[PDB]
Amino acid sequence: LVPRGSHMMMLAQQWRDARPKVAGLHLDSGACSRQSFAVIDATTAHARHEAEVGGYVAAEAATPALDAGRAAVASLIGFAASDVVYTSGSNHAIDLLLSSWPGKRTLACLPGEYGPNLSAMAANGFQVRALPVDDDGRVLVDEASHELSAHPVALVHLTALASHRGIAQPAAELVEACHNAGIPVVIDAAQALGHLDCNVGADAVYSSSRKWLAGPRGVGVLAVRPELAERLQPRIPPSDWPIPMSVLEKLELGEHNAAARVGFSVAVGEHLAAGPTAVRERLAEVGRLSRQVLAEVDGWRVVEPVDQPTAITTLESTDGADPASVRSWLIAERGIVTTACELARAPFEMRTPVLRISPHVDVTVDELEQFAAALREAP
Amino acid sequence: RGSHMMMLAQQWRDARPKVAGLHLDSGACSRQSFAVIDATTAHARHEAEVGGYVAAEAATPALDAGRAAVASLIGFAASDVVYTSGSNHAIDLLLSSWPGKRTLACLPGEYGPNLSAMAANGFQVRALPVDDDGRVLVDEASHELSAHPVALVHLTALASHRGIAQPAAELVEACHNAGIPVVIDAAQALGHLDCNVGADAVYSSSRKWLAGPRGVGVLAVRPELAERLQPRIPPSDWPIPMSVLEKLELGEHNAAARVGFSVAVGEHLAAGPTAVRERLAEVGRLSRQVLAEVDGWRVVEPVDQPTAITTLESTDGADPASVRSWLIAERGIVTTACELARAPFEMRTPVLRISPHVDVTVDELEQFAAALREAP
Ligand SMILES: *Cc1c(COP(=O)(O)O)cnc(C)c1O
Ligand SMILES: *Cc1c(COP(=O)(O)O)cnc(C)c1O
Repeated sequence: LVPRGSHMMMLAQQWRDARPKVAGLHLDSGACSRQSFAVIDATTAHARHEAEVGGYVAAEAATPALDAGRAAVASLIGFAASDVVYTSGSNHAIDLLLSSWPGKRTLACLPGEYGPNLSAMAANGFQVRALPVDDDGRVLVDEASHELSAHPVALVHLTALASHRGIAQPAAELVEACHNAGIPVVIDAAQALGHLDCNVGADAVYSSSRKWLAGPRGVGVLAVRPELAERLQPRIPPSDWPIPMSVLEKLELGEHNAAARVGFSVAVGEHLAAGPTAVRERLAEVGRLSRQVLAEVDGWRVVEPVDQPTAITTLESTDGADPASVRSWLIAERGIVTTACELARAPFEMRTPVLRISPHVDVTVDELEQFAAALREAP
Repeated sequence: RGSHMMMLAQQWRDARPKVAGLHLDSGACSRQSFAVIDATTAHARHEAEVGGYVAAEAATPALDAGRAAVASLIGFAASDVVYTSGSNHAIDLLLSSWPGKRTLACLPGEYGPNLSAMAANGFQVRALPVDDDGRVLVDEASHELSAHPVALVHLTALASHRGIAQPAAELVEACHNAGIPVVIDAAQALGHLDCNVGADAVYSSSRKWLAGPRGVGVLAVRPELAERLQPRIPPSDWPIPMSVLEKLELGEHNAAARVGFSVAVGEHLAAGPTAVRERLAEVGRLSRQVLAEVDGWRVVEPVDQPTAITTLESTDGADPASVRSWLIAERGIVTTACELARAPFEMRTPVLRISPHVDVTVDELEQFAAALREAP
């Protein structure tokens, strides 16, 4: 632990200048990032085009953008474009899948599982088991492998990057371990897509638009491999469906903001254009730099090991400060945007709430130091 | 008569982008005004300036104003109103939440996907008595409901497939007498019929007569009913302290599109709801008149229906879907082809639907008439 300086990458700056100017300081891209000028205009145009030719004729004519969106998502998760369906977001995604799941509804997940995920699982009548993990919450693959062969489950659900902690989970090696026990794997990549290599052999993946891909709100994607999609049994319409259509078509049924979906196609486009590997290398670096700067703040400890290939850093208060009030103070008084993660976010891992830092590629050591600074004079 | 000069229609046309050709499809997706589009773009910009959720917090006055405009149109309270992805999301939220015996009466012309959601939620469905136009007979229904009660009545006050205006008010007071609550599907009716009729729950879609952004709906539930409801998610035996209506409104959504919608309802109250309805009723009359005389097509709706939905049944076996494509590709005229799946227990034969807003002229209706006769 001899501190290392920031790599200079023109990517940081290109990204800052393709997006509206921040009013204060935004360290919250793990909750809602920032839409590029291009993503904002593309959304606005679809809405204008709806007024000039009609909503549904506009939507039919947007099919090339929407399909490019599915193909971009597909290229990142190593699926096909036609395995990929649109969604309101990741919780819409997990519900559509678990609500559709045929036969014995039993699953194993991390104890650090997202609280609204556990909520969906139980609401769809799943039995949920914890997988073995280390002191950080990172799955033990050897043991998880032994556990799954002896005591199988109908599906393992893996959140490859938790909303509440910047540990990158060994997604790929867990997936072969599960396939080695004949068990499918669903990945919650709400935080992982556009941040971690999500090309790991998974049977289903879902993510949200508004996070690291910097898409509009109200959009997610759900990808299912065709072996698994055909076995699925959607809730709407009912199985006796006079209307005939595939599973993915049923799962994609419903009114949605189509402008936001073309918005989202542009934003995935921008991530491919920037280079997925370069953007991931830089986010790993943002995490490191973030943990270097915050290593010595009195009243706060850094939770993540320093070199986790992630941009998510979490601070547990060492004198029982309430992250929520520190967050409200940092906004009202310093224009700095963070997230306070309550216990409810991962009720089977978190003993104490945490303040979360999730900057995108455009953050500077200067700005991290300014956050460090503001965090010290908090009342 | 019909040469009414109405300034509302002209302001409404000029408040909005220029339609390429002719748009007679406001029952499927209307046209957002420059203000609604601007308000949506501005919320997305603000998210980028101050962060998504701090922007959503700042937007509360506009969001609540939206709930409160909706409340004034249906005679509910703002705090009874909850946002939704649209109307099918609404009905699913309400029926999946329904406690005790799941039994229900509705019209034989019920929305296909409404019946889909009813069946998916383990409801038994009985048909309500109706005349030849599929219009509920309220007295019959009263007797019917006394003799065989039902947990709730689901009235679609205006159908997607036909411009009949259902006697919502009188039906509500009859169901209420039999002690049975009434849910109204008002996706077509909100901004169109008077929807202040004492219903127990009402829902609607942003993109139709209110000309709001797509991806938004409203679901209003009276407090007496709301607190008896048992949402699917989170499960009823969980320890997060939220009200039922907070549970039904949980979830990733396009917040920009909701402030857009609040501007759209705003523009409807500003224009004067009564004046906008009297004018939609007029547009229906002119439509059914100008189209009374068209080889290959009979007008389905009595001329006097207070509605801008007129539907056309082909007399010589044309497929409305192809006529709609032809009309778009070859005349730039937008319409909707209603298939049987839209009302599977009322429709024997599919129909072509026009749903023009307040801004259509006798001229444009004659052009549509003309284009319809030279249709290969
Ligand atoms: C944000 C998030 C979700 C939920 O995404 P929505 O789009 O809000 O439904 C699920 N899992 C993780 C890890 C998240 O960060
Ligand atoms: C369009 C429509 C619906 C469903 O609206 P969505 O917003 O697409 O869910 C329901 N009822 C009627 C009468 C409709 O016209």
